Amino acid sequence: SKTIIKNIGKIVSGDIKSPVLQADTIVVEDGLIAAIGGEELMKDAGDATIIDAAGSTVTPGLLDTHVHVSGGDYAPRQKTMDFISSALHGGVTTMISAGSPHFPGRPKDAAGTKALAITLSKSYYNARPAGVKVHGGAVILEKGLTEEDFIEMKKEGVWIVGEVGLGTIKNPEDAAPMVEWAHKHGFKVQMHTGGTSIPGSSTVTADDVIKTKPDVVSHINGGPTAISVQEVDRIMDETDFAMEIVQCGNPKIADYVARRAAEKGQLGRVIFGNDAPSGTGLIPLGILRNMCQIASMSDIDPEVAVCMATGNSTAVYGLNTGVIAPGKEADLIIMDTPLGSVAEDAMGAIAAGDIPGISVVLIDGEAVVTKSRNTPPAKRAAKIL
Amino acid sequence: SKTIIKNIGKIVSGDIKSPVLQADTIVVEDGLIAAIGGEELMKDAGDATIIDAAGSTVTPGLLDTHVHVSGGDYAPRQKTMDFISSALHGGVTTMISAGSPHFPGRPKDAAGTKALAITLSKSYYNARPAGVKVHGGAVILEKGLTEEDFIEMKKEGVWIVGEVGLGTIKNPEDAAPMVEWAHKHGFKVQMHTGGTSIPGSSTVTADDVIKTKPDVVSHINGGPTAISVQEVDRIMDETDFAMEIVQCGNPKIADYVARRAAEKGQLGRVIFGNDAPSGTGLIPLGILRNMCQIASMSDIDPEVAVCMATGNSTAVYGLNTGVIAPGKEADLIIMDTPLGSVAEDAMGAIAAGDIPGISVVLIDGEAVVTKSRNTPPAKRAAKIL
Amino acid sequence: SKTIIKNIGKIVSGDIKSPVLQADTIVVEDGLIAAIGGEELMKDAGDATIIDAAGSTVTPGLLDTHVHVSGGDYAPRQKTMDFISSALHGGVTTMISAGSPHFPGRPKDAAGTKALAITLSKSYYNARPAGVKVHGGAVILEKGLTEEDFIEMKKEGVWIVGEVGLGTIKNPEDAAPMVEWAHKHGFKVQMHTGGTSIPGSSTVTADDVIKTKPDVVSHINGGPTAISVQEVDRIMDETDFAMEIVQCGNPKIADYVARRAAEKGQLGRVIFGNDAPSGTGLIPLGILRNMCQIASMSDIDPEVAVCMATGNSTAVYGLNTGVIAPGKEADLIIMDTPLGSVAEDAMGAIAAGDIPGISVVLIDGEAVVTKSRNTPPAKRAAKIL
Amino acid sequence: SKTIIKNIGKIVSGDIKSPVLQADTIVVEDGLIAAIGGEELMKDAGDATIIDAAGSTVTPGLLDTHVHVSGGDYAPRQKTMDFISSALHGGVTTMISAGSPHFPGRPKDAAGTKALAITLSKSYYNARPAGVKVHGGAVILEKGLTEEDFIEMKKEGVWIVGEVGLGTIKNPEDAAPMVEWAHKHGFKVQMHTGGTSIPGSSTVTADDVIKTKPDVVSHINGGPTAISVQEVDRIMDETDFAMEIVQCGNPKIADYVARRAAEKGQLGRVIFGNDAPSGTGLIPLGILRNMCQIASMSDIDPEVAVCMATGNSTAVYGLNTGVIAPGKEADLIIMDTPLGSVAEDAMGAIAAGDIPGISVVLIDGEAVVTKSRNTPPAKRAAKIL
Ligand SMILES: [Cl-]
Ligand SMILES: [Cl-]
Ligand SMILES: [Cl-]
Ligand SMILES: [Cl-]
Ligand SMILES: [Fe+3]
Ligand SMILES: [Fe+3]
Ligand SMILES: [Fe+3]
Ligand SMILES: [Fe+3]
Ligand SMILES: [Zn+2]
Ligand SMILES: [Zn+2]
Ligand SMILES: [Zn+2]
Ligand SMILES: [Zn+2]
Repeated sequence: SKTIIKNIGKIVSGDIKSPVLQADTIVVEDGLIAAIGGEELMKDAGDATIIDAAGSTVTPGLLDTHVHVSGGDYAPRQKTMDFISSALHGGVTTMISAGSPHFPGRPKDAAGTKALAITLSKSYYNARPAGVKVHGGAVILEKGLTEEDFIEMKKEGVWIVGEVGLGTIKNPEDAAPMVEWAHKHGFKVQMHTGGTSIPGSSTVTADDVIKTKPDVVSHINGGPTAISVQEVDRIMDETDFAMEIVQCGNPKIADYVARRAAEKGQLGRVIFGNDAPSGTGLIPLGILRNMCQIASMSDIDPEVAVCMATGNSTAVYGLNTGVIAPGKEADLIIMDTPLGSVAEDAMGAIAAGDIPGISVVLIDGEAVVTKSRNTPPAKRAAKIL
Repeated sequence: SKTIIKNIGKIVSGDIKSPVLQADTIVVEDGLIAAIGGEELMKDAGDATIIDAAGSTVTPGLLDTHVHVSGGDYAPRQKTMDFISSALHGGVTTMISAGSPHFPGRPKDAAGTKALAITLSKSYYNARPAGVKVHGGAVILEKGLTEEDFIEMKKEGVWIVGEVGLGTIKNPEDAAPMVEWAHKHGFKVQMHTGGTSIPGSSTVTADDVIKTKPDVVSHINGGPTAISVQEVDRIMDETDFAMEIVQCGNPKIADYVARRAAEKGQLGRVIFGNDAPSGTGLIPLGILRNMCQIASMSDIDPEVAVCMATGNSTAVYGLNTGVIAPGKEADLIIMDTPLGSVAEDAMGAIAAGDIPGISVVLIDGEAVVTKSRNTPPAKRAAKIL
Repeated sequence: SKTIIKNIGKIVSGDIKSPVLQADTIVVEDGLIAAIGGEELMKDAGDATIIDAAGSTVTPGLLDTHVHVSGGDYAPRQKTMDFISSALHGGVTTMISAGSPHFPGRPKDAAGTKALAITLSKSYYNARPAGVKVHGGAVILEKGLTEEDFIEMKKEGVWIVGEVGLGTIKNPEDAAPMVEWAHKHGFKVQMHTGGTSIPGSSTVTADDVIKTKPDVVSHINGGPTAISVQEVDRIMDETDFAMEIVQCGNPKIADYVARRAAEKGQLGRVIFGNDAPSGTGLIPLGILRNMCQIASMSDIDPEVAVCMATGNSTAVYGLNTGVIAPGKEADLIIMDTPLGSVAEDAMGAIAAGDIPGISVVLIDGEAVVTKSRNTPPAKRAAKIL
Repeated sequence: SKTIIKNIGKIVSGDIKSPVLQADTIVVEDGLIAAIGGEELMKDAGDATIIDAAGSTVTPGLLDTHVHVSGGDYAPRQKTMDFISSALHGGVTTMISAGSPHFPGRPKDAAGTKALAITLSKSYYNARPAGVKVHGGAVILEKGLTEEDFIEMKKEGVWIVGEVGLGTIKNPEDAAPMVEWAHKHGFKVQMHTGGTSIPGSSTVTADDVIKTKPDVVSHINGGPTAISVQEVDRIMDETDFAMEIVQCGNPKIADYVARRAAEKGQLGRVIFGNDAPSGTGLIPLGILRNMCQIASMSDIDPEVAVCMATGNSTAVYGLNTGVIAPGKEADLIIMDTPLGSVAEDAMGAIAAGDIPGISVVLIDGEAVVTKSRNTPPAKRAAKIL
């Protein structure tokens, strides 16, 4: 099966190292990006499906690196149905679970936290809600977990540790040994960073992070309560861990992180999540909002903001997507400046603070959205011929 | 019925003329604020309910000036139950309907748009969801409405015109005459400002706004697509209309509006809404987020950010609330810096970009929240004795 | 637009005077039943859509004469989303509102009850949820309504009065004049019959019904509390009003009503509703269950039970549907005995107490269901070729 | 902690061996029934909570032995929120999971079905929705499960096998060995008995049941499609397994089973469930309706129908509740004839076919309902003094 997207005004690659591709044509074959170039690719198109981008912008499908899933497409935290479908219409094609703290009666012992992670991992792989690639089993560390539990979880398809600090495992002395077992058996590890619900140890320090050694510093701008700029500095300077900016966090610290990362050349490490469902709410346009806020308020190139939502995120998680390059999964968005925006194109809209209009979303090359029900309308909508 | 709130660390009034009150005790009598002062008000307490603010902050209950209600506490736009109850836990005690475009099969003729406005106006006055004061009937202007229709609507308790532009009445030549009739019969009038679903008339200009003469320029920072800075300049400089900053809008333009309003002495005109339910999502902490955003990013005193969410808004709508002053309705929040925040108090938290922890919320003096289920935890929680 | 259903094993007409049609082919043209006959009707089919009934049974689409709607497809009484599309998968193609007592903060004055009925009438005609024909505006009688109000409502498309007794109008002395105005202006009238919430007047008598003169005696078997058999006798014998058996009512009295009506030649007056959403629940297979219950427990022929759910109901309401006859609206079900049933066909299943499997549902000739998501599976499924 | 219920007009025990207790006073101590008797028990009450039954009826809290839970209080099958809370208002204080077929993306391998059962078992014991005792982890048998899997599940608190036939284990030849392992390690076993979704083997026979050896013959009257009377007779006569009559099943077969069980002395084996959520709907008054239907249509004493909903069910599952006897868990309903009913008391109402009014529900002696939101109003309401 073959699909060609033609007449592309701008291709944003999602790769921070070279964020724009000098090409106007993308060929998709058997769910993968096959070729990127010019009109020469249209000869020998055969019976391909043709999508006319009508001069608009193609980006990778967005990742939300911080979703609190609990099974299927219902969110108990805010009593919301169909929230994953809604996020897809905001461009989100892959979701990473940050753990399931809202699972009703969440099992908090070692066997229970394990069984829940296994359940959610298998269930989301069995059924992609609205076609979204949900990596749904992110184990919450609890006292009593052994190395064999991590071996068992890996056997059953679990490969993510959810926010360290959500369970009974909180201080680095207890966390580090488990994080070590996790890493030894192929897990990616997240860590809650910011204000906590405990009057004793109310915040999370750089030393905590440094000693625990997560792959991802979760909500570095707070969830929603932020760590100090002093601790931000130490995390940025003393580690190479991913620095996750979340929509449901502190915008001042988000700006600080973005600006300092630009100063220090650390933008490749910045990844976007929602941290929702949460007390804040549920925001299907959350990742686009992150991109618009960072680009429009923190003086980051909109193409680089796209990388923060896409390739930066898949780089940390080791996924074969989030980047427009041959061999990568064909998860793609066709978007434009929205009607009435001062901006001439999608990247211009992002830089101006306007959420772009999404026309088409592909997952594995298949059209799963042909007009977003959530974004404002694209000025130039893609047409599937 | 009498309630006394004692041991208050800071009183934020909601009145931009004097944002802080140098007092530590508040007396509530028969649903109204009766006295503001020192410990002398504790004399002859009697059977009064005593609330210990534990050295934290008292503000007015927040207004959301831009809610798209549709009956009760269910939002079809994002398939969300109990969203008003949720907003209450983010401090929202009064909501203004911006109209009901999501009402299923929304009647779009003159008789139908009127009937729906009357229905929702009466229904929300009959049943306050979770105790929230919802002004739920905001008529959407459609072709065929007469002055008599406005007289009838006023008789039946309707006094708000929802975002002009949501219905078939769009251009100023059609809108102006109806807004005249509305204003003649005691209505407050809202107007959609920014990008629209119309390709031909893609944006709403300042000329449109100046000609139509609404009381409120709805989502001046876009819903979510913003007008140009040049059009913002003109609305700010050529009118005295309220300028509504919404959570589901352009953050760059929100910053521009706030900073320019500060330079031009127009901060009293700025009011906060969510513009939700919408494509963006549903954000019960949305008004708090507006406050933190404007305070931490636009260099606005957090006390004045409170005014934008409270007294500025009730001033525009002529409501006897949103201000801590004798004779005003006793809608009050007790809040603090959240656990782990670098800030020492609630106002400090807001200026730092951290959502404050809400402990207690009163509506008409009655405790409707005793611990927020949505905000981070307050460092010092108020206790009802 | 033309559709032909061929290879029909049994046609059940919905007309109690002739419950079975000796034919095996139905032609639908422009949303209406055009012809019923044999294979000759297949000649020169041309571009026609062909549906192979696979030797199974065709019946009219079912009516639910007692639905408590409140706008769109959400039911606040039991916090249920998409209940109307669910009922469609139980074969329900038309719904009659019995009033909207669950509308949150339901307006209870004359002007409010009017405004709500107009709103719901218009909204449901604007948007058929899942394609279902919902007659959604059934005014609840309240003190203060005048004849001019009924004139206004009729002008705006309202033609139903909901259960008399749901509002402040309760006793026959107050009700009779209003019902008189209703009937004068072309309204159909329902009346609550059974146990009430008032300790003083705890029940409804035949005298009440005789004096009030509704078209439909709502929930004659109770909603859920039944009137006595003595009162049932008088309603059956002293009036010609429709006798509505509801799913959410008393099964002993349902049986009594069915058996006595058979004895007295009054089966044409028996009509089926759910009386849901209600305290009992929400039962999308409710009308089918009524048919199965009456056929299997009350010794009523299954074909006559079909009439009670279809033609008996549309006759009372004067709707051009519910009967398989030329010129009637092409609302049709193709159904069969369910897998594993002792019965050999759909009617046999109903008589045996087994809910039939629904394969196809047409509304105005368009396929809105091609396999029921709610019924057990049909042994022989219809196929659209 | 002590509670006394006084002024009771009738006590229905839930014990089929002695269905009525000739007493008017019940003492509850530390969550258990302490004593049953007369006025003498009111002596030296002290600080005991006193509940005045107002001359109405006390029964045990009802069981629903066939609930398809899937985590928390949301039901995906019918998109219903808060269904367990709703069932509590229908008197349901204990639920038995029949398995979780509706879990989104339900894991179907051995490891996954195990993980899911462990998760649900633990989660429902951690958090009782609305106070309801949910036995939530009922494993669905899948090919690949071993005796060791059952040892592991038992260790983690799982003790129920959900309907045999929901998963890849369908043939009695495959099921019997697994059911043996379950019984060896303390499990109670359910078995789907009725029409299936496999055309090849479309039903379940008595021989299937005899070979499999479940504890409960699930939905003996169909789910919703019934087995034949021929198979019913043999199950009744050749096994001593529990015969579950479900609300979402065939009423003719329900009547056949109840009547034949009365003739054969087998009423102690009859237990009640809903089989919901299901295609039929969600019926919070479903257990009450079961009692009303069997008492009013099948000539079963209403006190015996209560046993079928209570003590019969807890006997099968080995639970220390369902019966008013000293030492049993204090799960109790106070109920009456509903307003307007021909019946003078609660049992009379059930026999008459009228759902009784529930005033108070206790779980572990704690008042979880003080007025049912779902049943009609009790004539005489209990009052906590
Ligand atoms: Cl969190
Ligand atoms: Cl809008
Ligand atoms: Cl009712
Ligand atoms: Cl089932
Ligand atoms: Fe966190
Ligand atoms: Fe707008
Ligand atoms: Fe009724
Ligand atoms: Fe079953
Ligand atoms: Zn989180
Ligand atoms: Zn709006
Ligand atoms: Zn009713
Ligand atoms: Zn079942």
